[PDB]
Amino acid sequence: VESEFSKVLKKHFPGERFRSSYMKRGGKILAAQGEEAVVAYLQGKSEEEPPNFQPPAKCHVVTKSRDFAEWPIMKASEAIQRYIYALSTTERAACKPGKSSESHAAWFAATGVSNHGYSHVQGLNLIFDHTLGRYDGVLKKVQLRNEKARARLESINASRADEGLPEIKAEEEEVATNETGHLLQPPGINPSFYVYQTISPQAYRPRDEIVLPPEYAGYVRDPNAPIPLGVVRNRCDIQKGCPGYIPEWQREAGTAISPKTGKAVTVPGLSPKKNKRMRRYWRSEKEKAQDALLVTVRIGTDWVVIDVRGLLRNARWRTIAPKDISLNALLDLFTGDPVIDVRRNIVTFTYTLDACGTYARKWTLKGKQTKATLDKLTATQTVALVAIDLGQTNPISAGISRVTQENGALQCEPLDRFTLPDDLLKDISAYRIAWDRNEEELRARSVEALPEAQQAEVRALDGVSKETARTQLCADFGLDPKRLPWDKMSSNTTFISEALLSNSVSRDQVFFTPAPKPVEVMRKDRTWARAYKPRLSVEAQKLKNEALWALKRTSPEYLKLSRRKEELCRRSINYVIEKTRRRTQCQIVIPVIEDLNVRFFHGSGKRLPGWDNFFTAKKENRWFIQGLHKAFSDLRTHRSFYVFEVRPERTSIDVATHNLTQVALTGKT
RNA sequence: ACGAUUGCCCCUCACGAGGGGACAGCUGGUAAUGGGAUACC
DNA sequence: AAGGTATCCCATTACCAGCTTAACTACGCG
DNA sequence: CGCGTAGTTATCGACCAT
Repeated sequence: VESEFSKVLKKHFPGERFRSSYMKRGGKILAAQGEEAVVAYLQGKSEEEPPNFQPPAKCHVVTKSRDFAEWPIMKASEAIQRYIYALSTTERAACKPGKSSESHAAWFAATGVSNHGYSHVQGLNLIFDHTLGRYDGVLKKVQLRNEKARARLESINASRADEGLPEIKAEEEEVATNETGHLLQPPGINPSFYVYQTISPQAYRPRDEIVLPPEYAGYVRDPNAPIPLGVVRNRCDIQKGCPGYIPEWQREAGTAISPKTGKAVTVPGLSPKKNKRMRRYWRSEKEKAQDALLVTVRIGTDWVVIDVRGLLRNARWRTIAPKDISLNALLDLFTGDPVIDVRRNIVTFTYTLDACGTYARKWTLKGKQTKATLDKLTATQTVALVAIDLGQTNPISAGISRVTQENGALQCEPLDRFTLPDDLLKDISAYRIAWDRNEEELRARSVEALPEAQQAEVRALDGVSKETARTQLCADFGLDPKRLPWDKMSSNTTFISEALLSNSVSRDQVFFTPAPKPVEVMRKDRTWARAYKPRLSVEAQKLKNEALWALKRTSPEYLKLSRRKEELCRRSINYVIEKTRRRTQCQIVIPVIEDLNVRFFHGSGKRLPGWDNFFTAKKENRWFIQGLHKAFSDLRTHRSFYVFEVRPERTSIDVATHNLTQVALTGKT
């Protein structure tokens, strides 16, 4: 529904889009102080690109009064949500809870859902808007998909009409309702405590109802004082007893030998960095407790205390926090509406647009939108153009250019081609070894969860598995083991079959008729090993794999490795960005990446060819293509980078990056 | 002789600590992928 | 260019919806 | 009268290619 405010803005300010905060204030002035007084407010202050992004900052809950589920707001939110998601379409259209306290109570009575003693107009409006938003979102997404399919079919049908054969007439709308009007696959509830203004965090001051764990025994912190810096400036002055004492042998860089055991160990020494994070060490967990930044969030008779060291660290890293700063100043760097994660006890603050605001491009530019963007950015200054090509032998290959502009054209100086260093390649290898080791550790620890009898049964069979299959196969079909090469066995080789046919007993057991997913193919050696491995008893297998399932479900390791790979994918695009930026010596560097559809660029596991490695598990060899494609597409929004997804049409004319650049400088494929 | 308190990831360690790294994150509904076990032709 | 399929189990992602306030004013009460 | 708690009320503008 069109708004009156849009009219005055569109009528006076055609192309001067303003950020959300100015929009809110400007509407209030218009509604109160007449139509003419918003123009005087919005004439002075405008932005070319309004910061529409707030980075997140995460802290840790210290203690609560009772579990979040008990809290009335969490129960009221749960009761409201699961009632609205089970409505039909017609009931939802005629279900208006107003934004006032009076309409809230009218709603809770006309529908019969209860609020368990909690009514804050601001809090309820958040739950109501989010729930109505999710309900319409699960309907919007389907409708958008129907529109997109129709548009795509229609547009291709123009070419089909133009010179095509008789064309597809139509296709069927995909609905997102049930036959009775209800919502099929409706969204699930969200357990997010969306904090608001009347509840916003504020510096802890001691009230008797709030009682803290025994470590925070005396907590005093003047919220308006400047929180001191922890470390002394050169940490080699701390003496023996006090915590955080850097021993002598670790100050100087070099290599030396330990007293207990003799190994040559490189020590880099104290880091010669100017933005190095400082790590602090306390004598006990009580001294650590007295050095926290505690803030409270109170909503009623039940509170929650949060530790804000997380926001300080996240603020000192972006350098948006002076070296002396108070707790209240720290809190004013962020919005007063955190998002508590109740099932993980993590609170997510965000920065105010003033503290750290950037533009976030909604989409990566493609097709015919690169040349026109390059026409604009190059009118004034020169912009570097790093072209990235992903693969599996070489994770990234990069070619840096500097696309300058001559009158009515775009030049492209080729500047430098490089690949990511051996350090990042070692980390990719070490991540794949860690994954294999974890999998082997899990396997070896599922074995220990069996009783001693089945435990021995599995241990023995796994120990002799390959020998048993080899000897059983040779004896059954008479093949001599020495005559047949074993180590040169691959996934599709046919060495067993040729030895069989050289013996020529029959062709029945070997050739087979693959059911189409009529050609006849001799069954391969991987198939022979599988069909001849000694299977383990059905009861022992059920126990063993159930133990493995249990260990896997409650394993902290998979989160470690997924985070490890993600941070290694981002680390490998930051080197790329920093290298192009220090070489091209230009403010603006925009990566140009292939428009690869990542769904088919997943890798696979690999086993070294051989008979011994038919019965082992596949070493993990998945490709980082998906990781790095997302990391560049995330570079678009986090740091307002331009990104170019550009199809690499093949040509003769190092070749892969040139062609990405060549389809960038011109929209045509 | 200088520099950011918790947390998270990696590595070293004389267990005193040191070096490097990510920092847009939550939900939700679906869909794919990788791996593993088994059964059959 | 991995013979396919079918039951299960674990893990991770991708794609796409929803999200991630605050200025001003109004009472109740010590 | 000041301080703690809580109600009113403001806006959201979004691409290529099949």
